[PDB]
Amino acid sequence: GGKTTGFALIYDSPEALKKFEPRYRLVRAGLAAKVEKASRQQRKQRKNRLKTLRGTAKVKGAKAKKEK
Amino acid sequence: ATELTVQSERAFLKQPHIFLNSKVKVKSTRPGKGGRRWYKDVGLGFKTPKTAIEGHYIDKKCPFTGMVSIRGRILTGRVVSTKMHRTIIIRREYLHYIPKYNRYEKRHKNLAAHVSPAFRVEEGDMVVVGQCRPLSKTVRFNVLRVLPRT
Amino acid sequence: IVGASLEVIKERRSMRPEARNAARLAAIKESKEKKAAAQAAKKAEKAKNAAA
Amino acid sequence: ARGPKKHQKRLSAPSHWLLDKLSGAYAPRPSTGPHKLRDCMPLIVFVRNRLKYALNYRETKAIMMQRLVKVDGKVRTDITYPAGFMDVITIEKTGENFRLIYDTKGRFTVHRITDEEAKYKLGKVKRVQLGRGGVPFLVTHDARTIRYPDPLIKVNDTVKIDLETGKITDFIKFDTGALAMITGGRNMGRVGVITHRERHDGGFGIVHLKDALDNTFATRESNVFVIGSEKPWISLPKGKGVKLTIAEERDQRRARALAAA
Amino acid sequence: MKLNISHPANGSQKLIEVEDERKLRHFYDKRMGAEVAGDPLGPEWKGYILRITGGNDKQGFPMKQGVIAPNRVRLLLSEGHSCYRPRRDGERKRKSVRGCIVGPDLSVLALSIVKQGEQDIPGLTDVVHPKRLGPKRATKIRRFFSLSKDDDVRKYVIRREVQPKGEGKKPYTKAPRIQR
RNA sequence: AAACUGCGAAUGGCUCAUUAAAUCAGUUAUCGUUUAUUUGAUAGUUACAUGGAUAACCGUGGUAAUUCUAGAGCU
RNA sequence: UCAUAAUAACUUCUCGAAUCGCACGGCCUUGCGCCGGCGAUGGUUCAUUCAAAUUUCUGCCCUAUCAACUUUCGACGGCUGGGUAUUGGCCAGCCGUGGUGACAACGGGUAACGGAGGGUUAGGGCUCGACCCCGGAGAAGGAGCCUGAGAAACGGCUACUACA
Ligand SMILES: [Mg+2]
Ligand SMILES: [Mg+2]
Ligand SMILES: [Mg+2]
Ligand SMILES: [Mg+2]
Ligand SMILES: [Mg+2]
Ligand SMILES: [Mg+2]
Ligand SMILES: [Mg+2]
Ligand SMILES: [Mg+2]
Ligand SMILES: [Mg+2]
Ligand SMILES: [Mg+2]
Ligand SMILES: [Mg+2]
Ligand SMILES: [Mg+2]
Repeated sequence: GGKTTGFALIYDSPEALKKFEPRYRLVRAGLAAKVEKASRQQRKQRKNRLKTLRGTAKVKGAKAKKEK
Repeated sequence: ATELTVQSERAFLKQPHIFLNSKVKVKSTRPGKGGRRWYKDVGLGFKTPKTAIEGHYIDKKCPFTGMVSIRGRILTGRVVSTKMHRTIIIRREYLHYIPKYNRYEKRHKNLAAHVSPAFRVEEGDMVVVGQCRPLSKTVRFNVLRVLPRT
Repeated sequence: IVGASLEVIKERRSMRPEARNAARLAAIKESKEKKAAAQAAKKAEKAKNAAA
Repeated sequence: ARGPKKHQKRLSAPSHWLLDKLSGAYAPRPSTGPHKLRDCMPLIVFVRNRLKYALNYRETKAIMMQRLVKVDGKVRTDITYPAGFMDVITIEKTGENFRLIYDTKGRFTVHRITDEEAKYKLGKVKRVQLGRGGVPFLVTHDARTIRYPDPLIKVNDTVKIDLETGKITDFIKFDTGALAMITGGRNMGRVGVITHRERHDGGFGIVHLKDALDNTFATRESNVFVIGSEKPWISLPKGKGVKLTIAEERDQRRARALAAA
Repeated sequence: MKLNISHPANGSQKLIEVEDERKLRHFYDKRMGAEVAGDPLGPEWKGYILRITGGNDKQGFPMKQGVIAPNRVRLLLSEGHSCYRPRRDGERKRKSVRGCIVGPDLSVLALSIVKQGEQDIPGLTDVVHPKRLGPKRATKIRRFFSLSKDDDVRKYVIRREVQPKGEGKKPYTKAPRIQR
């Protein structure tokens, strides 16, 4: 056929749009940019890998010099 | 029932929280208040037997002059064994329906109940029992009335 | 302690009580005019209330 | 099973929630509260599935975080809050109030109410006795406890609650000739007049009612909710709960259709 | 065989290596928490008395106060014990620890100075390490600087000057959040 | 950031080995008990503020080896 | 013998707030004086909710080449206590000799988790149901336990056997 049906949302203000409207549609429309992240498996690997360090896990190279 | 003596045991039998040795004597109509024998009524149109009010027996499982409340089902039956101490066995008969053959067959079950010294029960009699809290391994009912003999 | 040198800690702890008493009176006084200024500022709001 | 449950499977939810068997595997699982789990009206289902104000779950939970919706004059912020019979839900921004009441088919329906009448409730009393210190009190069906009540008030009656001060303005006795609505059983939505009551010693009595159209029905006392003697205090919904049979239901449906167009 | 010697007064610690056994003979058969004289250890230690604080075996297991044995024994360490940190409430794990009686088998001793001697140590008693921070409660501050009931304790508080990385502006001051 | 403290981790997901009045089903009772949480009521016999520890942290070690740990100095 | 009230006493013995965030206000004896709002987190008892554990009645396949079974060291009932969140032969002492069965007990088989239900049709039936819904049990095989309202838990611990 030649007819098409969809859904529409009309907002009072553009700021009200960004306050309640979901992000992925914003990416669809181009208003907002996409978020860059690593894959789900790599993120999962990192989180459990940091469970083996105790205190200030951000830098852990101080134990590399123990062997001399 | 037939009991020769009331105090024939190692310990002393008495109703709990019934004060019996007061210097001043006061006469009151209330059963338990004045210091004399205490008793209650179960309900459901069941009348307290006359022998209970003036009897001297001590029992903590009788629905009258006892600490047991009656709630649940009420059943009726025929006594088949009453030759042990303060407990009887009744026999109940019913009909089970087999759907395929469109006819019935007889079945039966055995039940254990506690009998108070107020009643006198002999073999082959109708009794009415009521549910109560677990009193033993296999005793959960108490006799309330003995129907007249044919 | 690292923040304060040994000379500082001894002198600070050993400040004379009479000097401390003067210090208290000095400290209280500026707060007292500042509180009076608080009533003067409240008068400033009172003037604003009169104006509108 | 090693503790209490916290998940509820779809296809096991109460029927009167009217949830589709497709589009997901789980259900809202209403949280604990003042109303029974079996017959309650979760706030998320009411806001999203009936009023159609919120499209899905994500903004549905946002709505309560903005504190826009309140029940009984007090704001609630949990999506699975158990609402129930006679409770009043108020949305000020749009400007209307709702009361949850069964329809004649046994499910909750939307019912506009006026603002002046939407500021009080009424509920059946469950137990009355004196508490600690000798102070008498009673508790109704919606977990409302009130101290120092009228001594003549007994159990199974109904009492009118102000909902702002919680004071006992008025009450209705439970006797023959009163107007009642059924709350449990297969007889969902019916309204009738008490004809006579028959009691059975040992529990589980039955009461006989009579409808305005000379219909007859009976129900347990635990399912009767008296709402007036005559001229019921609350405003009944459309149809007044008369339970027309299917023959006239189809006759009226075609009559109304032809009448409109 | 290493030695970890500490000076609590100066907040200074040092590590020494000892390979000659007859100097270490007088430590044998001593118990954890005891007092010993350091005179046989060397001439620079004359007038020193030391407290035995702990040690480690060659295998790496630590010494436990209260267990009398020269070998090592297995124990069911619960919560609150010394050499165990549980990972879950009420959890107990079986570990192996060495007794509190000193012997030739252990690899390193840890001990501290109790009384200062006439002689000085080249790398231990000549330096003092600053405490990182100071008191944080109002009562502690008052007791420390010996103030009275009303003396406006707010002014009297240690201040450490910190500066940003490279903004080029002047540094500012940071404060310890007086409690109570 | 790190760390103490609070809560959850006893829900979910998988399988059908054992089990013949046992499990289970419909129907009752708890006047015979425990109950986090949610909801509603409810408690008139130095004080302008009490006391010691501990984590994070600085710095020094042991074991080929683990989400192993010691003793010393702060809050 | 209920809810609740009163009296004489008792207790290694509880609770009755030394916690946190927003607002900037009002009095006269003008003191760095007094009073005052809304929330968060906690807290004794009652009520409610999600429940949980026990519990009444009736209902399960084939087999007699299974006809008598149960009580050594509880098998049936009575009493005094202990233990448990509570009842109870659940356990400890004393005293009676009971309980089930041809209306099929007891035992042996099951290529047996139970139910809602699937397949096949004149009607009556025969057969299947590990499997998306409800209930029960288990985490290689046995036992024991901490924390916690809730576990005899195994993506919790301890010990033995077999693998590794
Ligand atoms: Mg489960
Ligand atoms: Mg009842
Ligand atoms: Mg199988
Ligand atoms: Mg509360
Ligand atoms: Mg007993
Ligand atoms: Mg016989
Ligand atoms: Mg099997
Ligand atoms: Mg199945
Ligand atoms: Mg299990
Ligand atoms: Mg296990
Ligand atoms: Mg696993
Ligand atoms: Mg699991």
